[PDB]
Amino acid sequence: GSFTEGWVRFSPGPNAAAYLTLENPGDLPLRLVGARTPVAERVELHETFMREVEGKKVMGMRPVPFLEVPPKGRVELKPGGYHFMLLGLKRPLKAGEEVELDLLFAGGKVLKVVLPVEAR
Ligand SMILES: [Cu+]
Repeated sequence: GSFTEGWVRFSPGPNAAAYLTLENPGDLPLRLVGARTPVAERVELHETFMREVEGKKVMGMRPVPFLEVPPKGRVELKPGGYHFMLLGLKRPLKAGEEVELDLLFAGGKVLKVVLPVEAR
């Protein structure tokens, strides 16, 4: 509580990406394995990283099976790394809009967030 928040990324095209702050209020660990949203057909769960090829340093991205958050702790889907990919959007979405995410937590759980959309 503070921020604790996120934003969905601008795109008028077929796909987008989403960044957000995961926080665990429980005494047991939470584990984010999936998601949902009213502005996609697929969600996918991704990482992002720095990488070397030929001694020349670039960035890259991959899908991943889940994220972990320890009890009383927090971890963001940060723009310098982990994020959802949203594909098959239902608003062509843009700076100053408004979007839900649903976050599928391991063993019978879910969290809902509401995020703004940003040209970020
Ligand atoms: Cu991605």
